[PDB]
Amino acid sequence: ISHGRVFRRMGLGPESRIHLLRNLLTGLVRHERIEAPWARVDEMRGYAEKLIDYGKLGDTNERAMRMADFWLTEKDLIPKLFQVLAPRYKDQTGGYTRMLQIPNRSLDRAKMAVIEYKGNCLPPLPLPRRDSHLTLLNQLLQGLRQDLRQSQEA
Amino acid sequence: VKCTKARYLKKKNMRTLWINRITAASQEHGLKYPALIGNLVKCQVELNRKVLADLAIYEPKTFKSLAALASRRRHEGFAAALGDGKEPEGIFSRVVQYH
Amino acid sequence: RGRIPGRQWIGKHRRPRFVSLRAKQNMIRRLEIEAENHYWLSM
Amino acid sequence: AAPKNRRTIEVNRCRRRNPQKLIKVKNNIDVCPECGHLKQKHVLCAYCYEKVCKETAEIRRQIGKQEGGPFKAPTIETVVLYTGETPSEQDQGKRIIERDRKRPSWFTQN
Amino acid sequence: KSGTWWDEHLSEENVPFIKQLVSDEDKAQLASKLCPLKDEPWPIHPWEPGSFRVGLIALKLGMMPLWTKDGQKHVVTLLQVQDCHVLKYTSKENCNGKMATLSVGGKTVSRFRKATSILEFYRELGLPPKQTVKIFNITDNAAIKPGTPLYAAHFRPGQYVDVTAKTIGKGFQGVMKRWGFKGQPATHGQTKTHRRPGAVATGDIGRVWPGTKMPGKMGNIYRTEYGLKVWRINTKHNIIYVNGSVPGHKNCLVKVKDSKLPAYKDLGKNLPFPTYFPDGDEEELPEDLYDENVCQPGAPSITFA
Amino acid sequence: TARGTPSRFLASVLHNGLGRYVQQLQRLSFSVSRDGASSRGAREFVEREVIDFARRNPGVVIYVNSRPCCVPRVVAEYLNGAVREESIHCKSVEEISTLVQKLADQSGLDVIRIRKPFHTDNPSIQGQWHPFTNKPTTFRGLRPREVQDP
Amino acid sequence: TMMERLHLFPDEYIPEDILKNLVEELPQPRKIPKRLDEYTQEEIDAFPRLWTPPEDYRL
RNA sequence: UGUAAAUUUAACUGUUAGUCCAAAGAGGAACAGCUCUUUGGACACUAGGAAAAAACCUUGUAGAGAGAGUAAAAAAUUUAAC
RNA sequence: AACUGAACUCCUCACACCCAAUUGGACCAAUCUAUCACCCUAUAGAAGAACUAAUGUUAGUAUAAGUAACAUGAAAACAUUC
RNA sequence: UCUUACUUUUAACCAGUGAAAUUGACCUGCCCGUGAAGAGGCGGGCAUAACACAGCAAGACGAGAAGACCCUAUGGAGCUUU
RNA sequence: CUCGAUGUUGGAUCAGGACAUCCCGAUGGUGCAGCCGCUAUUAAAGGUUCGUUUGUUCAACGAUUAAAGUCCUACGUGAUCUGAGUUCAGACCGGAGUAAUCCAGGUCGGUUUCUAUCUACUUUCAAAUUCCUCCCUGUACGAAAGGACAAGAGAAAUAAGGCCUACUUCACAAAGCGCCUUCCCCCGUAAAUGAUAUCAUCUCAACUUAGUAUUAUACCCACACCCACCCAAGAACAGGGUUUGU
Ligand SMILES: [K+]
Ligand SMILES: [K+]
Ligand SMILES: [K+]
Ligand SMILES: [K+]
Ligand SMILES: [K+]
Ligand SMILES: [K+]
Ligand SMILES: [K+]
Ligand SMILES: [K+]
Ligand SMILES: [Mg+2]
Ligand SMILES: [Mg+2]
Ligand SMILES: [Mg+2]
Ligand SMILES: [Mg+2]
Ligand SMILES: [Mg+2]
Ligand SMILES: [Mg+2]
Ligand SMILES: [Mg+2]
Ligand SMILES: [Mg+2]
Ligand SMILES: [Mg+2]
Ligand SMILES: [Mg+2]
Ligand SMILES: [Mg+2]
Ligand SMILES: [Mg+2]
Ligand SMILES: [Mg+2]
Ligand SMILES: [Mg+2]
Ligand SMILES: [Mg+2]
Ligand SMILES: [Mg+2]
Ligand SMILES: [Mg+2]
Ligand SMILES: [Mg+2]
Ligand SMILES: [Mg+2]
Ligand SMILES: [Mg+2]
Ligand SMILES: [Mg+2]
Ligand SMILES: [Mg+2]
Ligand SMILES: [Mg+2]
Ligand SMILES: [Mg+2]
Ligand SMILES: [Mg+2]
Ligand SMILES: [Mg+2]
Ligand SMILES: [Mg+2]
Ligand SMILES: [Mg+2]
Ligand SMILES: [Mg+2]
Ligand SMILES: [Mg+2]
Ligand SMILES: [Mg+2]
Ligand SMILES: [Mg+2]
Ligand SMILES: [Mg+2]
Ligand SMILES: [Mg+2]
Ligand SMILES: [Mg+2]
Ligand SMILES: [Mg+2]
Ligand SMILES: [Mg+2]
Ligand SMILES: [Mg+2]
Ligand SMILES: [Mg+2]
Ligand SMILES: [Mg+2]
Ligand SMILES: [Zn+2]
Repeated sequence: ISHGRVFRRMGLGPESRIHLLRNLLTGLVRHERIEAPWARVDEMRGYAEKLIDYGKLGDTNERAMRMADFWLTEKDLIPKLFQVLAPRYKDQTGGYTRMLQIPNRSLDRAKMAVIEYKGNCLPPLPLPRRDSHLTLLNQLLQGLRQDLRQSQEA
Repeated sequence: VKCTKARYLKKKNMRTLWINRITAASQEHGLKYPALIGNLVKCQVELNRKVLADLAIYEPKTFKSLAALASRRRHEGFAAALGDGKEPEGIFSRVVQYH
Repeated sequence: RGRIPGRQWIGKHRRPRFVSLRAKQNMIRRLEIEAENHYWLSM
Repeated sequence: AAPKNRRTIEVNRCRRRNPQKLIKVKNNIDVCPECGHLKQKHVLCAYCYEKVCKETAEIRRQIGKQEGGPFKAPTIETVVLYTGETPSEQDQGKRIIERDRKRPSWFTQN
Repeated sequence: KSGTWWDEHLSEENVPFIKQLVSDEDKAQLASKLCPLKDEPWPIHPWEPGSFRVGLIALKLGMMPLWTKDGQKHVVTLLQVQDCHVLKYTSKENCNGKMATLSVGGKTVSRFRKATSILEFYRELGLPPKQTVKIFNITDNAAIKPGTPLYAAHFRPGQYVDVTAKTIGKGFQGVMKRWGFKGQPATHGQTKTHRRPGAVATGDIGRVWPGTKMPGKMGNIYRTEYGLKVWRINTKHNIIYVNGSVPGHKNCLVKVKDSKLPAYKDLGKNLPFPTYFPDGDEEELPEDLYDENVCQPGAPSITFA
Repeated sequence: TARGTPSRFLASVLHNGLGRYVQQLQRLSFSVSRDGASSRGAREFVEREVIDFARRNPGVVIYVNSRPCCVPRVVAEYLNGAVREESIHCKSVEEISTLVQKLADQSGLDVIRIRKPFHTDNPSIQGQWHPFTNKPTTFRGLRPREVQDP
Repeated sequence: TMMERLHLFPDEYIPEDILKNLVEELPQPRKIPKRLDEYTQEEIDAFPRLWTPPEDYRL
């Protein structure tokens, strides 16, 4: 039974799980885009979002600095968090990362995902795009919308 | 070995089939199987069960006549048995003698 | 339930066999033949 | 515990060829509109993703040469500039990474 | 031949518009049924001995303590009636059973996730589709027109009800958890045998009897709790306070019916029949109905004098 | 097996014997060795028997071919197209005569299990039995428990 | 398979379709004996009185 | 008397760890599907019957038949007034 | 009062053609040799002369089974770092 | 008493690689009866569309070792001895 | 039958069955006043304790209980466990033997394998039993002592099925030591009326009553949106939700 168990069992135990997630998050902060097994990226994505919130507290908040010191194993990334990543998201309340599934890994056929911090300088991922508003179905719905708006104003 | 021994069963089952079919045909005329076979013999009719089964299927008018004949001979038997010897032999009960 | 001890038709306790009407008639039919044999062997 | 009897090929075919054992046909395959190669609806196109990764690797190699050592992440934003381009007004104060090629059409300058 | 879903082909602009459109239609359809007695209701017969009325479908909100005037503490389960409507009536002749049946549905669900046959059924009814539909055996005099809303005040404090729901699903479980077997000792030399069934049958029969208790899937089956007292009714939020616990997890749907236990037979003489019509009701009911023995939140502290 | 082999119904070739009898054996082809010991009995059959057998069967064309062979054979062909090859290796003259006469009398149909020892196209003269053959009819053909003129 | 061709009904009612396909009714195997109240006075008169009861017996 | 075997001569092998049934007995407990002798039968060869069935009953000599007459062959019973 | 019912008996045709150990007899696959034969044989003389079974010997391939079991710390520019 | 929770391993699913004992043939049900005396396979009944995956250990007198106990063999060997 | 092996005591685990019934139900008799008993008929749904010594089955003893039933199931069950005993190889004591060695003796120690091919089975869905307290009542009964039954009320234990408000182990949840629910019948006999047998007679006489359930009802019940995501659903599969698909 695992009702309401929100965390995965990975690595060699609870501590190793955190270390595994921390190394992934450190890679993400440096490179701003990484690929890893889908389950591990999904697990880490929550931490990557919350790290930005701590970064927004500022480098003078001692609690934020301690959190960043633990989670960033390469200390040159701590200035980047407080001075680059957190200011970039100053005008957002969330949704700092995007996660997309990529083809299965070659060796072990593991399900894979790419995760990146939005607003990076890297070439854009081939994001999925919704159908054009000019398609047959979308035009028929646009007509229905136009018709409903005209009847309400009357 | 099965093929060899089956030759006995084939003959046995064929005769069982003829008896079943004759029984059905006889019952359609209100006669039980033993009454038909027994009384036909008493009329010196030596038709075997294979032919009797064939007649029931493909010559139903001849079979009804045979059923009627057996029934007639059966009734003559009862009349004779009830009598004390006063009555002469039944018309269909007379046996043709050979020498 | 209703088991017969050991083998059915041997030993101390056996399955009971009963004499049917036709078994009786069969025996009497052969008794009559032998009785007549006695007669024809008397002269 | 060991098998009491050899299992016949008739029995084994029933087990091995049961529909549960067969590979199921996939109905979620489609053509990538950008490149024309095949993709699954919920998964990124393998061809397009590889193209993006290859350019991403070239840019990262250039970033390495500029940093020139471990533990040298900058404290400013970065922009990638291709041959024939110059820093915009919104690219001032940012680390410039220069690529010796023409801007890919799918890489829109922002 | 490739599968599709409702918003697969919709553009960025049309997804919000479609969501708003279908949502508004759902709300409008529910509001159009709020006056059953002004919309050609079926005959409202008086209650007679031997009559069986319809029940409800409710969602299990959680549990809460209440105290009685004698000082005793009773925990209760809150059951909220969420968009409960009569759906179908089947006459005694066509039911294949001894009694007529009335189908009730509960909780609105998305139309984008239901089979076409179900959607056309609800289209003719003029209601949004329901998550769960249950069948209530009723007497002919208790028939209600399809589309009539049902409310928590259908039940009254002091009544006893039976509640049926799917138990919490525990998956594949061993004999110890599933059947309460003792298992085997932890030490004194037991070899890889601590939670096992032990012997499963005798040697003679050389087989295992049907029905033998063994490891297997536990829970996730329908169970019924009988003889639960209705302590309180909140008419504003349509919540029924029932004594004790009911099967299922929080936020599951439960079938609530008048208790069939012999001691509670023929106690519906004073209950709404065939059901409670708030629109028909001459005097609006208070926001809370209480059983006479319940300590109401605003009552003075108990004193034993 | 019977189950492991084919079967057929008793039959004839072109209703043979109905209007006239036609011998179905049409051709006989012998292969005798001049010197082989296994053909000694076949050589004696060709010297005194084959000529008299041909006189009796003018509708059968006999082809005697003397050639080197270890196994002398007779091949019988019938009007229906059947071909039958029978070895006469080391057979006596009387044995060969018996075999050849048997081939002359056969129809050429397959010598396989015959399902029935009889055949007829007119099994019934009075009408084949059906469930109503011996059932009486009722007034107005009314069924059991059927109300008339309601 | 034979049991599928058997149609049992507890009372006189038979479905209309079943009734329309009926061909022949089989005679009942057991002759139902008549109750004493079903005998006609002709039958009762035909059976002789077998004994003379005493005139002074209360019965 | 009805029958066709018999002894002798020559030359060998295998069998010499036995079962039930009826009958006369012994041992045991007038137990054993028990043990030991005697007379006979059957089995260890066929087929049918006794539910299945080595040992009970019917029956043996060999093939084909889509004939026929038979053999053994089915369990009967129902009760206390004065 | 009969009928059913065997490999018993009759019927048409045919006949050496239903016991362990053992014993007598009639044939015979293939091989080599003598002489024949010459699309595969004949008369003889010979012999390492015939395999549904020895927890047989050797080889092949199944079954159990695609089962038990086995393996590579993380990201990245493959430099490096954690 | 009287068990419960969590972690790791194993586990199950995907991918790669891929053993062993075992195996007369199997189209491999339950009950009572029978029987070389404890039946999936016989008699009488009942049951019964087909085929996976996961568990279980009541039966297949389950697998493994030509019982080491016991007796037998004019079969051995170690030891002791008037 | 089995020695080319059918694993041998007691215990653990899970129990299937018989009734010749230990407790609970219904009755007849009594040297049955009552309270307790004894005996027999009927009843197998349900139940039938924890401990000290002993390897023990038993037995004795302590404390309870409505009662601590008798048996069968390869003296049920070791491919589920245990190994104290018993019954290998070491050793000691008493006894026997010239010795080797031995004994129904005692005593210390002494390896319990198996990855499940087949059969079978893996929610017989849902009516409950019992003790005690109060009351009846210090009543019926009885010289006294003693002392009920039926009805009624309450409170518990066990069993079955669920649940997490609080407590507790714990903490998006799983749990008990916690809480909630739990509903029909039992045929042995006792009596009328009334023939054979003009009284009588409860009747394998016709018949009437105690005296009976089609066990009641309850639960379950509509389905190619379904690529994908989430889940109180779950080994896989399946199932629920997505109007919660940046
Ligand atoms: K016996
Ligand atoms: K017999
Ligand atoms: K097993
Ligand atoms: K043994
Ligand atoms: K002890
Ligand atoms: K099996
Ligand atoms: K716990
Ligand atoms: K009397
Ligand atoms: Mg792991
Ligand atoms: Mg016969
Ligand atoms: Mg026996
Ligand atoms: Mg669950
Ligand atoms: Mg325990
Ligand atoms: Mg071990
Ligand atoms: Mg352990
Ligand atoms: Mg001798
Ligand atoms: Mg003996
Ligand atoms: Mg004969
Ligand atoms: Mg003969
Ligand atoms: Mg030859
Ligand atoms: Mg040899
Ligand atoms: Mg071979
Ligand atoms: Mg071999
Ligand atoms: Mg396996
Ligand atoms: Mg594994
Ligand atoms: Mg496994
Ligand atoms: Mg694998
Ligand atoms: Mg073997
Ligand atoms: Mg048996
Ligand atoms: Mg399985
Ligand atoms: Mg077997
Ligand atoms: Mg074994
Ligand atoms: Mg041995
Ligand atoms: Mg020697
Ligand atoms: Mg063996
Ligand atoms: Mg039990
Ligand atoms: Mg009794
Ligand atoms: Mg035992
Ligand atoms: Mg076992
Ligand atoms: Mg020990
Ligand atoms: Mg000593
Ligand atoms: Mg030690
Ligand atoms: Mg010891
Ligand atoms: Mg073990
Ligand atoms: Mg196992
Ligand atoms: Mg009382
Ligand atoms: Mg009286
Ligand atoms: Mg009287
Ligand atoms: Zn592409």
